Amino acid sequence: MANYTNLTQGAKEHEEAENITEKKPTKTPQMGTFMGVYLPCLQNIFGVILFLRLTWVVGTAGVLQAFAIVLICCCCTMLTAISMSAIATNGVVPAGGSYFMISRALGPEFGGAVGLCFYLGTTFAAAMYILGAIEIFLVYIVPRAAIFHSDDALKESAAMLNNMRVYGTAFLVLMVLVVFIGVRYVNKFASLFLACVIVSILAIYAGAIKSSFAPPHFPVCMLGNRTLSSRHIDVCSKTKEINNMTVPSKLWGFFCNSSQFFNATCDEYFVHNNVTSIQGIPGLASGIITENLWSNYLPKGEIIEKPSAKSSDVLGSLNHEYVLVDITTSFTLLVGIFFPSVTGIMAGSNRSGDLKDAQKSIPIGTILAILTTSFVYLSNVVLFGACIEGVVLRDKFGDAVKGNLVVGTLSWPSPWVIVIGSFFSTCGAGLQSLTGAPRLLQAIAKDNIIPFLRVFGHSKANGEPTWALLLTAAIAELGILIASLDLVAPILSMFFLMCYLFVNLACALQTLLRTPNWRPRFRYYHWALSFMGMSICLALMFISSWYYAIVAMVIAGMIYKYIEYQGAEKEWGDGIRGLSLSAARFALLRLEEGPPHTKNWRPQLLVLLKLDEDLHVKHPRLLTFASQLKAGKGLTIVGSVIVGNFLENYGEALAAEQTIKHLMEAEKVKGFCQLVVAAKLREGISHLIQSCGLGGMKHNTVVMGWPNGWRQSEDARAWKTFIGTVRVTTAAHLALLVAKNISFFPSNVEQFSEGNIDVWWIVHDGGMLMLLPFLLKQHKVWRKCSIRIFTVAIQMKKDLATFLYHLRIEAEVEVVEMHDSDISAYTYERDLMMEQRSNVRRMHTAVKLNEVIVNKSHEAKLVLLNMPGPPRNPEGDENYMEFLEVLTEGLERVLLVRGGGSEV
Amino acid sequence: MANYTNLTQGAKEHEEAENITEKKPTKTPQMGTFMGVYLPCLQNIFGVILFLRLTWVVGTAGVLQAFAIVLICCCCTMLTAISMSAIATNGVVPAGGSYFMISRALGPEFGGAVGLCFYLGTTFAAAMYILGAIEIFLVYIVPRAAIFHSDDALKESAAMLNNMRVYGTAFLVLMVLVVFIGVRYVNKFASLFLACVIVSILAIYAGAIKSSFAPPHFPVCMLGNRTLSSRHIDVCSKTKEINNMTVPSKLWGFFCNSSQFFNATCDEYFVHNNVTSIQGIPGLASGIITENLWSNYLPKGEIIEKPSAKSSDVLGSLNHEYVLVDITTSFTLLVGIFFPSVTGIMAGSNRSGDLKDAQKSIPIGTILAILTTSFVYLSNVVLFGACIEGVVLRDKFGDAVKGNLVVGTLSWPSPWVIVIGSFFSTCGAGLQSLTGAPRLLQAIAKDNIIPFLRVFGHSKANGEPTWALLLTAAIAELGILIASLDLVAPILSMFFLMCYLFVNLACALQTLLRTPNWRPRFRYYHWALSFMGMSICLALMFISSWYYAIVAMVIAGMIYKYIEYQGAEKEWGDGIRGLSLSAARFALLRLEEGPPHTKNWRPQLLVLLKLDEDLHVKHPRLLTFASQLKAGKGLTIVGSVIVGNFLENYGEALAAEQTIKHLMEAEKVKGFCQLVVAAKLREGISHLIQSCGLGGMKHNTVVMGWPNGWRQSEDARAWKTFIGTVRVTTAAHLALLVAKNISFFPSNVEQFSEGNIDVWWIVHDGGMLMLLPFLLKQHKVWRKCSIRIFTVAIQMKKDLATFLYHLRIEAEVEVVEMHDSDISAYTYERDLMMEQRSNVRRMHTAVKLNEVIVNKSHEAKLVLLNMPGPPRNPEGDENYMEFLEVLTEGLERVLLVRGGGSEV
Ligand SMILES: *[C@@H]1O[C@H](CO)[C@@H](O[C@@H]2O[C@H](CO)[C@@H](O[C@@H]3O[C@H](CO)[C@@H](O)[C@H](O)[C@@H]3O)[C@H](O)[C@H]2NC(C)=O)[C@H](O)[C@H]1NC(C)=O
Ligand SMILES: *[C@@H]1O[C@H](CO)[C@@H](O[C@@H]2O[C@H](CO)[C@@H](O[C@@H]3O[C@H](CO)[C@@H](O)[C@H](O)[C@@H]3O)[C@H](O)[C@H]2NC(C)=O)[C@H](O)[C@H]1NC(C)=O
Ligand SMILES: *[C@@H]1O[C@H](CO)[C@@H](O)[C@H](O)[C@H]1NC(C)=O
Ligand SMILES: *[C@@H]1O[C@H](CO)[C@@H](O)[C@H](O)[C@H]1NC(C)=O
Repeated sequence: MANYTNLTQGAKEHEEAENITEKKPTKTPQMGTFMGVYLPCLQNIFGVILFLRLTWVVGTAGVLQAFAIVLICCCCTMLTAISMSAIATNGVVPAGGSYFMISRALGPEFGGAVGLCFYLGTTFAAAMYILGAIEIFLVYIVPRAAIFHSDDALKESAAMLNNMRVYGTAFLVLMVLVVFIGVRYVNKFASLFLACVIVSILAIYAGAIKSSFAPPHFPVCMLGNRTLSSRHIDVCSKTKEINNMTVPSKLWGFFCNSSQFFNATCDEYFVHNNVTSIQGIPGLASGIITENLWSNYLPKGEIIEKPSAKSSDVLGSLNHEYVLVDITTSFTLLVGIFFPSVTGIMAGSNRSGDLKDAQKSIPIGTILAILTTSFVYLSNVVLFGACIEGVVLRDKFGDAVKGNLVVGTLSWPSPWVIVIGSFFSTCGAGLQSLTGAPRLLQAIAKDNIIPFLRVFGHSKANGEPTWALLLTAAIAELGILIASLDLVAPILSMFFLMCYLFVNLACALQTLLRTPNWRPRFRYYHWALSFMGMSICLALMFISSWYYAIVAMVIAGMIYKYIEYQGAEKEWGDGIRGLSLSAARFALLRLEEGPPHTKNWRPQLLVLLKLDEDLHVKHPRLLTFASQLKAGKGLTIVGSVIVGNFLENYGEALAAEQTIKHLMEAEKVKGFCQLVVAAKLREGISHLIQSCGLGGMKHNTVVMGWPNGWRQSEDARAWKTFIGTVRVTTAAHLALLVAKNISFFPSNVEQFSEGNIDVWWIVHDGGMLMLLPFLLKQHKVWRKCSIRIFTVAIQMKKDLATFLYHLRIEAEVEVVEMHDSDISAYTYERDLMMEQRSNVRRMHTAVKLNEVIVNKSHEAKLVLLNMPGPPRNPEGDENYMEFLEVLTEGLERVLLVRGGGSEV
Repeated sequence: MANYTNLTQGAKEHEEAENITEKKPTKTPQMGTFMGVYLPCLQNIFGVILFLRLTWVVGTAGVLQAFAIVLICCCCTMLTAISMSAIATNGVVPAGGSYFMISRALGPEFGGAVGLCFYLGTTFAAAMYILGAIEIFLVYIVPRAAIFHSDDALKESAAMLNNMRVYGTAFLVLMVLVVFIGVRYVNKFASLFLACVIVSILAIYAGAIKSSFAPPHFPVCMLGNRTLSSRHIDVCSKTKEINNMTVPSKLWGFFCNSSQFFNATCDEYFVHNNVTSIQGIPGLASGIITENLWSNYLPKGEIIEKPSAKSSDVLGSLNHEYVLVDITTSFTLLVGIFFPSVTGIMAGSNRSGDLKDAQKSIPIGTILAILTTSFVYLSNVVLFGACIEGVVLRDKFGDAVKGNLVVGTLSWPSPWVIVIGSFFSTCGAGLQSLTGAPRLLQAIAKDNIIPFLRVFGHSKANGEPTWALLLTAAIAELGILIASLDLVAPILSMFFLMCYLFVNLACALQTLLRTPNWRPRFRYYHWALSFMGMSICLALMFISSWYYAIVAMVIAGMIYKYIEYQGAEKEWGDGIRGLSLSAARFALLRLEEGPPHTKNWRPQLLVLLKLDEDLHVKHPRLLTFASQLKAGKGLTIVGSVIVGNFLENYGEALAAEQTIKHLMEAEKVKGFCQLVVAAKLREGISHLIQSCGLGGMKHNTVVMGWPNGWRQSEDARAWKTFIGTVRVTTAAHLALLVAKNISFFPSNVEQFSEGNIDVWWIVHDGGMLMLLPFLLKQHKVWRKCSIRIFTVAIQMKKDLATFLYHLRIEAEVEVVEMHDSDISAYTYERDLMMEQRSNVRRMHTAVKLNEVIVNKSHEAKLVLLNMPGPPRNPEGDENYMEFLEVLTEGLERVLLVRGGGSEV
């Protein structure tokens, strides 16, 4: 015993859940995977197409191409089920419908785009289902009752369209009144609607099976190879004997105007050929499948011809009774006419609030429902191919079979069971889609995702959409005005296809780009599956209509970008400013949840500009050289400290910030400026070195200016601060670039005709040292210079040579033998590193280093040079600075470099 | 006297310019707008289509639809000229070709996408132009010389294709050898090629004019309304009298097999109708334009019928001599066949290195060239409509006119002038495109934008592309294998259309999004123009072929995203990490060049977390409340200071940073963490408050915890620091949120059943105070509470009421009259503000504020409360803290708020 429903859950349920945040009522509706996602998805996938148009599709396509159609459609919907299940497992499943899951998983932008595309899909589905109920009622149930009587022969077809427009509008107003007053009854009878569907399908299968031994007696009159309609004919014989008199039969009256055979003038085809009774449903074992295994695709108005029976060759006798192809078919038309029979998988998660284990019921339930419906469709394709005549199939309005539903002829009890089950099922699906479209519309309105839809957020006392439903009815009316399933189906399919394409693309993107909170806990979901689904039914969209597809893509893109703009203006306060703000924040967040290191090391600079007492940059060359080093790409944070109290220097801080920004723009530096007003310059710099940049956009190198004239100045703070900064950089594990004689560094406008960047590779930290000159040579200033590596001190050397080879930029390496004592400070530091994982000697060896370095590189344009670490005791800081100063004595332009990190 | 060229400038020139950075040789090639951009664009727009296919297009389309075609094509190319001129004016114009301008203006990603799409365009253009030269040579000049002789009747069509494949491949190998050896000769004779084009067009116009009084004698034999071919017939008469004997004419031999009229069996149409000589070129004043003003669009193999002459009605006599429609035409086919006649506008800026005033010559020159060619095409459409028979036009191979070029019949001297001018012009355009395609390819390779194309960067001694040209020849070969202009033209047009679509879309985007360095200094460029162009010829792309267009879009999208990925990996060092890094940097940069303020104010928080001596967050509730306030969206920077020396606390800093990150993730705070190891907690906080965040992603509110137990602690630093931070926030012009009793703030899991957020709006800073509660109520925790504004102190009040109404969230405002003395500290501060633009009294009035505030709001869940500024003298800091403490004495949870900024 159960009272379940297949409808959706809109804002009313999501709100109930959110309020229930802070139960016995909830526990009772809890439903297992079967009755919670299998049956809702099954009842919503089985639409009207399977009946009113599957026989026609099989016939006009040939079992092979019909199999291809059903398989392609089922493939898009299955890959979308896998992607939607990936969405279902990821994170908590909201209590609302599938829209809320998709929204909370893909962000409001995709949520709103998918919501509106799926909503237009559902409205045009209410239109197609009402058209189908009207077509079944009007063509098969009560043909006599029509608003417009059949007039002449040319207009009779138009009269049917008018009959459908008027009847469909009346029926749509009825369905809207029903959903508005008494949707509870729809919930109550969803089970009866599913019963009708399943009884109908079992009747189809029972008929197909019974058709093996005892097939039914539905014969078709056929004149030669020209199929005749049997709506008015009684006997498939030229002369109908009456009262022992061979009076001519009515068909004579329909091909000959005498009607008394008194020297009757019968047309050509009638006199030559013969009328025959062809069994319309041969046995399943009869083997007709071999006959109808091939496409027909006859254009509009062509007579339907069985290519089996005999025939004369005369032509010209065009007649009304000849059953005609009612639409110019094609493959791309058949896929569109058939696709709205696989839509409805989002209904699998339309009942997610009333579930027990959502992430477990929804994926399995949805995929099993799609497997069931795909098997039903792919099996019925073959059964129709192998049980129905290849001519009764192409009859799209049950002509030639006395006006019975084509699939109806295959049933155990009678075609009536199917002709009524399809009518009740199709009106039930119409009611379902007139409840599912406005609930989704009020959920998109209540989310305030899109502003102008705010009017439709208004709900009834019970939380029913009063003003969303009216718009849904208006759009369904616009649909019904095209009173033909064959023309509404491409539009419906295009909207649902856009919904499925976005659901597959958002998943593929969020899996590739490592979007935060994208944890698809599914045992079989791989982004290639969602991508293959997106591709399959992008192709499906375009195949069915290349102009409708572009219109849908542009509509969805505009809704998406407009939702993004409104979200920006909502959270940041401005439209485009806030849009870029959100882009930056989202990129940085995505940047956080990832491996901290990078497979390659690239210097992201923090230029430490020193501000004089006039608050002017004491070294613009720092910026010039930073621009040359980064070449306008990458991250360059220009930091500077203003000594003083912040409470009274805010104006100065703003002025100096504008100054530094103008200087950066003048030196073609693309980057950011940050000023810290600090009480102590050393502490200000120690805070800039470790705090610049938003998390994930940190620097990794600190570019400093050498403290020129340290000995001359009486104050010892200037030289002692540089060492303090060096220690801070080393402790923070950042690279260090101490530029010396920076006043002589070349400007952005001048160039070097010829020169040598003399990188000195010493025992360790070879990665940064080698990488620098090439980044410099990539700039126009240092473009025309050569590179010479004067190595002083096996496996690492070989690795370096290989890395240079990969670099592909010409560089010559020379190894100069040096006494260990001369390089003692280096070897000492290296030993300290290996174990981790004097002054007179240091100076007397630094002068040897001077001898070699000047003798080899005196005339270089830029001498890179590895650094030794600062002393452990801060007492030998003077000795350390003297060591550096002598080590660099006599060189024109030195870039002291210290790795101090895992640089690769 | 001048020796100019119309070719492009590749890497060789761009490199020369860059080297010349640091002249007499350059000055001599300087060329004015006319000979620099007008004539190159004019010589490259006038292709083969105008001749070999314009007459056919006019005929098979009708002057009206042909006018529509030419106008739509010219409209896309004109809007693209406007967008390309906007690119040309913006910034310095590089010396290379149009590729370099487009690259430096739209970034390397669009540069490479446009480069490759335009390159495939140019290669398939070399294929079409070689096919055209072969078709002209083979069909009109020397029909007798063909590799394959006519095969039967129907096959003869296939034989022509083989004749074209073999001749075209031979000609393509010739053109490749010519461009490889002696491109200088191509530069020398570009002027002769332009001469041929212009002489040909003036000959067309002179013929059209001469056709007013004296039209030429090109008659056409027509049998009834069936046009006959005249390649073999001599007299348009059934019987050709020979030697005074009325012997039957050859056409008798082509419709009757007797050939001697001895009881000849002539077919039906021949015996009934009559052969007539219809003047093929009636006068311009004859008025035939009224006849050919309508489309024909006859499908393949249909006989071309003049709907003017008399005719019998018998049918069946299918014959070889009946001129047939050679391709199943349609509008969408004609637009594709005609579009490669408007392409070539990027050649306007193919000579930008040798210009005087680039930003002035290129826009005017290009637009004038497009106006000239559009006028020539739109004028020739009408002239062909009004001068050529409506049957000679639909003849696509000069049949029925004795095998002469259709447009050739309209010329002053003879059709020979045009038939040779078109051949020389088309081989010249083939040479041009086999020099323009490989130059562009080596420029895309040398830029190292795309890695795998690196092989093609290899150049000859002079800087000619040795290995790019071979690939261009291979792709042109693949094109020639489809030996028909009518089938190569859609592919060429699709590639060039993709190039133009990207050139229009990049401009529209960079204008809307305010991309840095996008200064379009043009007097008429508006992004709506570029957008309209993008839309027009996106429609053109899809119209011509919906599957080729998707293939082109996907190819261009993949090249674009792959270039973006390679740039990320190049500059940042990682692929996806670096990709997000570049996205963030670009967003922040774009964010810098904009108005600093925002039309709306939204709190971007800096949570100041206090770290205890155990290095644990002393107040997680700060984070919880920050999460509730921002609701997971926006910017939240969690800053904290570790007291100590950074040189030895790096490990602790990393540990505490991980701790704070885990806490943030536990409290659902999405944001970033920054630790500053400082010598003094107060100075560390003063540096965090002013330095957090990358420029443009700054905070604007500082969220602090109240210094609980300030009086109990003997140390006065704890209470004095809070005031110092308040002063720093106020001076920095940031908002301030002092949370008091923060240990009692509700957690993210619990909720409030019912409660009142009692915002106290006091004299000023009403914007932040009102905005806060609504952001709080937007969270599930504070969702179920109400809001009560207890205003204490006209126009501003009305503005506040209106703002509350806009907010749309229910709130009740109560104004309580209070004595000015009680609010003295507030009124005093307000007066200080108005002028800019005791303690016993303060305490005795704070207790009155206590009386009122507790009597009204004692049981509130959260009391917001405006703050007075800190005292000017730092001596009264104890009095200020006592004032605050009493003012908040007895309230459960207080959020002291201070605006101190231009909050709106
Ligand atoms: C149903 O019967 C009609 C009556 O003959 C068929 O019409 C004619 O069918 C032939 C195929 O048998 C069509 O092609 C013809 O083929 C012969 C084979 O040699 C060829 O000699 C003819 O020139 C022609 O190509 C023919 O077009 C068609 N119509 C006429 C006016 O003859 C009809 O095809 C039959 N239906 C099916 C499905 O076969
Ligand atoms: C060139 O001459 C031929 C020879 O008659 C034309 O063929 C026939 O042209 C008529 C139009 O006059 C086509 O339509 C017919 O119209 C009459 C008008 O009453 C109608 O009674 C017929 O039933 C038919 O609809 C006809 O299809 C066409 N072919 C045959 C076999 O008759 C041809 O149209 C002429 N070309 C042009 C451009 O007019
Ligand atoms: C029509 O029927 C007669 C006798 O039943 C038969 O002889 C004739 O061949 C038939 N014609 C065709 C086209 O089958
Ligand atoms: C053919 O020509 C004869 C005499 O010139 C004329 O009488 C007849 O009407 C013509 N037939 C047609 C169809 O014009």
